[PDB]
Amino acid sequence: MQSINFRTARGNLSEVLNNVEAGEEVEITRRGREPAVIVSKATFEAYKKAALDAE
Repeated sequence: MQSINFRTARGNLSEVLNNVEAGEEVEITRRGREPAVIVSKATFEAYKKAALDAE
């Protein structure tokens, strides 16, 4: 699941990364605070990398 509150993220990070590796983009939302996204490093490094232009 790609939406997970703060309490559900830390309370279960073990499973959280397991499914990230697998690899879901998991979103860690907090009460009043901006939303986050935990995605596998391997993958974001590629999102980031494609960011290329114009070479």
